[PDB]
Amino acid sequence: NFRVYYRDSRDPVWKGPAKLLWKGEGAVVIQDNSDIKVVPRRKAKII
Amino acid sequence: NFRVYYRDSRDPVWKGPAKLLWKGEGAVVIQDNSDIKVVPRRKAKII
Amino acid sequence: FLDGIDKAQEEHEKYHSNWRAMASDFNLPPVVAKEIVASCDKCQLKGEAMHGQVDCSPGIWQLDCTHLEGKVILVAVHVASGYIEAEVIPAETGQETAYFLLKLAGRWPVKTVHTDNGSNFTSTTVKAACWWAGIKQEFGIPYNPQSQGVIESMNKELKKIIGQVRDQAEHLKTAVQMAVFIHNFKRKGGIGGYSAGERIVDIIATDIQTKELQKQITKIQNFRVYYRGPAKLLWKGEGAVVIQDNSDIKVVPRRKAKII
Amino acid sequence: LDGIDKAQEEHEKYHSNWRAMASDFNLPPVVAKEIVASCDKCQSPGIWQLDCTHLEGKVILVAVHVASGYIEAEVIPAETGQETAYFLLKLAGRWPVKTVHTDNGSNFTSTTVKAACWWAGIKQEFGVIESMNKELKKIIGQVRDQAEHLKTAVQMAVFIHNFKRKGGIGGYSAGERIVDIIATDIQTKELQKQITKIQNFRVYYRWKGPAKLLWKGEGAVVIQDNSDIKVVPRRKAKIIRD
Amino acid sequence: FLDGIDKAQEEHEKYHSNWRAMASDFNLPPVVAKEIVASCDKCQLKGEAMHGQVDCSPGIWQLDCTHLEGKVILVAVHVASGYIEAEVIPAETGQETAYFLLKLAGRWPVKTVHTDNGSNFTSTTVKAACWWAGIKQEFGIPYNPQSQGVIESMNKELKKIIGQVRDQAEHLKTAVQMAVFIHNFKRKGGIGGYSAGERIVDIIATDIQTKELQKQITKIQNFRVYYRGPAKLLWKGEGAVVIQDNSDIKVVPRRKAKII
Amino acid sequence: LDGIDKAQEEHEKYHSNWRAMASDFNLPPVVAKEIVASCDKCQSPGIWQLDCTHLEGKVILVAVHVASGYIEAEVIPAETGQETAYFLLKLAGRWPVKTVHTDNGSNFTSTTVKAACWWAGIKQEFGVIESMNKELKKIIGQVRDQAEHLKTAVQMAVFIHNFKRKGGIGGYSAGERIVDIIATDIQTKELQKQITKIQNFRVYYRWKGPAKLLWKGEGAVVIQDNSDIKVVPRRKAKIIRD
Amino acid sequence: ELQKQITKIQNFRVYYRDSRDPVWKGPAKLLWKGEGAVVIQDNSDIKVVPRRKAKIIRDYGKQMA
Amino acid sequence: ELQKQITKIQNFRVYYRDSRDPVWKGPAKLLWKGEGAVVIQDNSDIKVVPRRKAKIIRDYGKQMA
DNA sequence: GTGGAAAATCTCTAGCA
DNA sequence: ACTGCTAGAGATTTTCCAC
DNA sequence: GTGGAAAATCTCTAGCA
DNA sequence: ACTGCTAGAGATTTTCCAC
Ligand SMILES: C[C@@H]1CCO[C@H]2Cn3cc(C(=O)NCc4ccc(F)cc4F)c(=O)c(O)c3C(=O)N12
Ligand SMILES: C[C@@H]1CCO[C@H]2Cn3cc(C(=O)NCc4ccc(F)cc4F)c(=O)c(O)c3C(=O)N12
Ligand SMILES: [Mg+2]
Ligand SMILES: [Mg+2]
Ligand SMILES: [Mg+2]
Ligand SMILES: [Mg+2]
Ligand SMILES: [Zn+2]
Ligand SMILES: [Zn+2]
Repeated sequence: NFRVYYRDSRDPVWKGPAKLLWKGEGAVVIQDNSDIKVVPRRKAKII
Repeated sequence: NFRVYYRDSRDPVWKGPAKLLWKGEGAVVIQDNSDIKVVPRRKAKII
Repeated sequence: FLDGIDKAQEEHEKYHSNWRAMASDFNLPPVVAKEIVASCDKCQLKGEAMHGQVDCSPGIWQLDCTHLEGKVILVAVHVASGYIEAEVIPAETGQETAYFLLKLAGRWPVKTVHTDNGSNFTSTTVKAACWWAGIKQEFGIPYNPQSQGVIESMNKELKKIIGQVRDQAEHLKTAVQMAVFIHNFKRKGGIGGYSAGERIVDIIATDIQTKELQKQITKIQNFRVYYRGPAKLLWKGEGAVVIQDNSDIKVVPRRKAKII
Repeated sequence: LDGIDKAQEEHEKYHSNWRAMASDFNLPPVVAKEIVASCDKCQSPGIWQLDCTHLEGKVILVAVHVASGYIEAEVIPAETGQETAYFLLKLAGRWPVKTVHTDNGSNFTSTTVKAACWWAGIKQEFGVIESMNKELKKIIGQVRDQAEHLKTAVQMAVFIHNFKRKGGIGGYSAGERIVDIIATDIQTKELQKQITKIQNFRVYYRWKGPAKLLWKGEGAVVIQDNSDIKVVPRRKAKIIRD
Repeated sequence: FLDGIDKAQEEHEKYHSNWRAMASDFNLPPVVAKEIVASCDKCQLKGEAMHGQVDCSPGIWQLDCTHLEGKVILVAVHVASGYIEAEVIPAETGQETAYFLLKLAGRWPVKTVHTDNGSNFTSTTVKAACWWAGIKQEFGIPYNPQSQGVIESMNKELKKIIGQVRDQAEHLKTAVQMAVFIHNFKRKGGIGGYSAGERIVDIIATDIQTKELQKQITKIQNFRVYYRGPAKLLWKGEGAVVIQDNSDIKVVPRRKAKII
Repeated sequence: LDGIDKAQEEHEKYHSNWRAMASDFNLPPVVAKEIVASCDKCQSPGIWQLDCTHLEGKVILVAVHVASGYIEAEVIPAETGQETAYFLLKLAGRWPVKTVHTDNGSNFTSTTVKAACWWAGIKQEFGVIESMNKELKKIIGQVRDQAEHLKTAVQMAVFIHNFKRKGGIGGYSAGERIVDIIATDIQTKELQKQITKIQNFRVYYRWKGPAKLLWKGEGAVVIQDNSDIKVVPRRKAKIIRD
Repeated sequence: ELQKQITKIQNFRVYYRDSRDPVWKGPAKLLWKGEGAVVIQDNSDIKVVPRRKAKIIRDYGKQMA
Repeated sequence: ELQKQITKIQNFRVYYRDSRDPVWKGPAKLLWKGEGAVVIQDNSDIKVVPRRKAKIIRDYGKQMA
């Protein structure tokens, strides 16, 4: 299991933790309360 | 003699050539038409 | 020790001291202090210091709309080469972008357009135009301009050129075309010492040439290779063989490789 | 080394060009270019033609690359000097226009178009054109129902004509042909640049008489004295600039 | 050749082609092509890719006003250490900043105040306050925030901490004080593994201690060095000697060095 | 190594502290601490005092560092729990407050001030104070004309009292004294941290009985078996954490 | 001609990149082009660079030299 | 005790920097402190660093060990 | 193999909304 | 399931010219 | 002298108006 | 005549622990 703390878009406040669905190079696909989002890894922290 | 082309402050348009009066580490003191200015070397080019 | 973890948690709840502070003050291992910090949601306020890389395939074009003197300039850049086509359009509308894209597809082999989510790139007219010309449509992550890092850069470079030729053109469209000309054919540098136009010609010509040569070699150089499964040969040379193993290309020395 | 006599003999018996003699014998292209430039018996890519085709009260400016059949077609508001100058500026920006052919029309001879040709470097001059324009007209007639405006139909026809009409020597579209032709032109320009770069050097071997330099290599220096291309070790020949 | 540079000049006057394009197309040395480019004013649109360094003396403080939740926070940072004093003020006024600086001088040895040119910092009240307390007033180049990098950075960091403790203080002043406390005494790291408060204590104590020791040594270790004028000896050892040569400190091997 | 006997004898005949030995005989501070702690016959910096001074209808909260005479004085709008809690939070943020002495006043025993002490970690408790307050009165009177407000006068007086006033054992100002005292406190904290870090280790020399580790040096391991601080080569002593 | 078409394929230059390095690697020698990956050889090191990170050219300033 | 005072002044750590390097160099040994410059020794290399680029501390964590 | 100018390589920054 | 880059300005390093 | 976890060091980025 | 920095997140490299 992975916890992703992410900054989706133009929102300084961070969110999470969100379930991690896919991890690539520069993009993590995460599920936060059934909402699927793509976050650049500069704006996502995985634990 | 040195020609200094500088971007002084909040003015994307570059200016010059001006006359170099003093060169330091990260700051050049220049004379543009009797107007003395201080410019960071990130915003000044010397020839 | 493990009872100092409770005091570390209690101090983290108020002060949110970083792992080093807790390790030093409460005499804890780095691992335990780091774990305590990693258990707090309010201390997770930083991503990883990295930068991905954009797609550099020969058939990907990056599009974006810039604004100069109250006029919309639609700019497209060939990512693999740096060759830009720009045009001043009346208003940032989906139809203008669709016309620009249809023009582009007929002059160069656009196999994919990478764009931001702007109201003029997600339109249905652009979708239909892409469907007609067989263009794959990529959209960057919302509000992630770095994804378009190439074209945005050109918006700077292009603009710079327009600032040097503006006095030679009485209207912005002419200056934009002059800037495209200068960037493509009069500004050299880059990977091959080329200019963008020569670079794009080289990229496309090499793509076609390598495609046909590889088709020839495949039609002739046929083999089945067994190493250490019946995979397919790619390149045998210098005692090292490259083998496509069910879409898993593996390079292995000559030993433990049989080309049958 | 080795295969130079084979190159010269193959040339005299087949008068072949330098690309063939330098790809089949592995020579420095300057040396092959010199080889073909030794016998009198053995001594384009930027040519565009403009035309106006009138459909449905709209003028379409068509620029045809004569060597490739490559069309750039745009419907323009009017047959004014400004619009044709804009089309020419775009054409120069996208592809390397060197000289341009028109029909001596009123739109193709205005001071605005003259200054656009002067600025972009184009040089004005007054059966590919007719066939290609008829092909564009036919394809526009085919794909007109697929779009409302005529500009979209023109662009669809240009796309089909350039990239979906495969007819020629080996089933090649016009885009492929133009890419190949421009690549060859770039290659020629690089060769001429290298020739002009070395042509200021004079080499003495063993002295003997001066020489013309054709290639300086890591350990092989290929030079030529009186239509005699010979290779020499670097420890034998000395160059100077004059 | 030299008559082939007029064509380069003309094509530069028209297109401002960079030096590489001129050199490649017109067969010119890089030197002359770069000279042609360097002779044009329009093509001088870039500085040097460098970053100076701010003053990190033990007695320099960097000040700035930030805004949070519609409230002004005046923030001062010790550049040598990273120790921040911050306070929420009613409005951005010269008198409020003068009071803040007067408080600062009485609690820590401020020997220089570095600030942006904002209306509050350049006022006459702040000038009088600095004169009374003997503070040197330093102003960065206008619209050059990088000059104040340290304090600007602190703002970010400071704001971060507030976002973690803003649910524990009903008002912003209390949260600001909590953030200052956490940064000073609960966030370690930096150069010595210290926290900011420990770092400032160390810097100041070391300044006083080394001043005392150096005064003692100077009172004792009196020498004159005649190498290769009569310089003043500083440190002799390890086969080398350091000598102040009329305000030009020079280090020379033991040979050619006479300590009289 | 070869420096312990002199320090031990010096301490026996002078009962001196551990900094003196660690600076005169050049031993690691842990071993000097052990030497001083091995003898039973040879067995503060963070306490502040708060007070209110009423001048010109304005209450001045004064915090005195009893170890140094360092004053932090500020006029506050009223003797309210919120204002005193704000002052205490500031005092904790700037300097390391560990315990605070008050006068059991109404403003020093409010739930707000209690929770401010609890959050900042301060521990409440109910002749330096009087002398330092009187000094602040005198200096304010001296520099009350230089300002039009009592807050500015108080800050001027605090600056003068801390810095411009040089009096003491060696002619030192309160700022220098507080810096030195806090530096010594940090030193003590580091010593205790390292002692607690190593105390979980047991060393066997040459086996013999276990031992207490005092210094795992680069090339000399100093341990102590039954109040006998002896150095050993690293090829003689083996450690285990327990 | 299968031993010279191989030379033709190897006459190209592949400027590539890794997954963490932003700067473009030098001109390797194109050993094989595929729909999804390119096998190149940079200083006697056979690598399989993805297509989305490779610029294949046939630099003519060098070919005509 | 002039030698001992010399040793005391050499017991400090000077984190310094150069004109172009942004990263803070390592803990050199303070050989001399002056009004405008500090003479330090980093791996047997005597240097004169300006006062505006020097952080002189006495790391207590590294001193009490 | 030795020095000196010159070309290549490398490092680094502003700006792109 | 996707992704910062470009072009220019100094500085440093090879490299070829002449013995 | 050999591997493995751990600690130190180095590289790199967001945000500060 | 003056000047980008800081703190954190991954990755890489020493380094000590045990023979
Ligand atoms: C309304 C559309 C759709 C939604 O997003 C907005 C905002 N936006 C913002 C930038 C921008 O931030 N440019 C500066 C910049 C900064 C960093 C970098 F790496 C690249 C950069 F371009 C654009 O370029 C841009 O085109 C848009 C845009 O079009 N839109
Ligand atoms: C009206 C005063 C006087 C004239 O200047 C303005 C504008 N300004 C701008 C920034 C600013 O750009 N911050 C972002 C940022 C970006 C880069 C960096 F290195 C440091 C940074 F802080 C400030 O922080 C700031 O304090 C001011 C300010 O106070 N003023
Ligand atoms: Mg956009
Ligand atoms: Mg944009
Ligand atoms: Mg400000
Ligand atoms: Mg600011
Ligand atoms: Zn936390
Ligand atoms: Zn120019």
